[PDB]
Amino acid sequence: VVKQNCLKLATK
Amino acid sequence: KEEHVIIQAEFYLNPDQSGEFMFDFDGDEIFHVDMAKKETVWRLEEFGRFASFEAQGALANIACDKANLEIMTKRSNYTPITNVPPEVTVLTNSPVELREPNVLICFIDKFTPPVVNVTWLRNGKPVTTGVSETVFLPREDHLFRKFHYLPFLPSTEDVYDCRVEHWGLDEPLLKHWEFD
Amino acid sequence: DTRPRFLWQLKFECHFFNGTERVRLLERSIYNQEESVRFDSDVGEYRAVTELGRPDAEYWNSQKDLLEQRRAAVDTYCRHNYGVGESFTVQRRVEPKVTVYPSKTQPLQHHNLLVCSVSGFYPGSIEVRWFRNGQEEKAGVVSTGLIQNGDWTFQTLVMLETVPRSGEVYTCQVEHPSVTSPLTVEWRARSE
Repeated sequence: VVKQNCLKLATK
Repeated sequence: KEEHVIIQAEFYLNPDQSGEFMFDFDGDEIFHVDMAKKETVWRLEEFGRFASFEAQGALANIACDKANLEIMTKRSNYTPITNVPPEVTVLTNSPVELREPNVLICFIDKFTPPVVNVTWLRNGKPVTTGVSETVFLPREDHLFRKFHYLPFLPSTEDVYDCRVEHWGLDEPLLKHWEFD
Repeated sequence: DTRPRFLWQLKFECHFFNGTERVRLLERSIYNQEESVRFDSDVGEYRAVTELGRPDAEYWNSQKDLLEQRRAAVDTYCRHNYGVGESFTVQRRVEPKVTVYPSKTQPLQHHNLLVCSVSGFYPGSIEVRWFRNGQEEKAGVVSTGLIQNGDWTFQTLVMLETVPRSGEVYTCQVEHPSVTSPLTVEWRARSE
């Protein structure tokens, strides 16, 4: 089983 | 009319600093990653013999989840979550036969945030032997579901309660079971 | 304690139709109880759901590499996981245990609930029907519906309101993908 990577939100 | 859905569900919660990473298939947990032990825990052992998952990758996702929470917290001007108290139901795994092993299931549903204290009570006293539980399962309304289990030997002599505490409740909720 | 709580969730949902012929991926960020931004493979780019999600959609949509990964994910992620997981999830089949009993010990000709307990089965899709002397009883059926046990089994209690007469035979009939022919359990009203 493989995961999808969490994406970091925009910071503004 | 979908046949199946597979969900990778994660959460992070402040100020508790609690995180969760799990896979869900048609509503059942396939596995989650233990945050304490940093290892993949399969909901059923057989799964582990036939599949694999790199626990490390989940931890990295959790770090990202935490970062995203702090950004959204500030962005929303520190709008906190509204507590939604759980529905609680106690049932057995199969029809009761006196003096034949069985399992009490404490079914906790439709609540948020994902923090609960659950205690099994036998005749008013806490019991921990053989007990187990799932992690928090995701729901389409973004609330949570959770199961706790108590193997037991049914008898006319004992009573049981699942005692559930949640911030959305005014008092602890005791859900009762006895043979009838 | 009374300290305020702040909650973040992330969900990647792979929705499968007709085996894996049609696959839809839904990626969702949720703050507290509100979904803020999503990627829907049927749309092909990120969309803000609430106002707070606007900066994230704009930021992510500007990155070609992300969009390409996400757009191929119905293959590299959804179809892949379905494939490696298939044998023990999609194809999991566990036969129900079926037991029938009166809810209470009542005399003949008195109202009662005849319980058909169907337990320990997987998957959830199931048909439970009641018959009285070989005829289907459509009315007076009180069902719990499908109950998820949380351990990769389900159970259900399908109860029949009866006014049982001497000699009557009641049958609970179960159809489920685990068996090629219906399971049947009979309850016979005592001959008196």
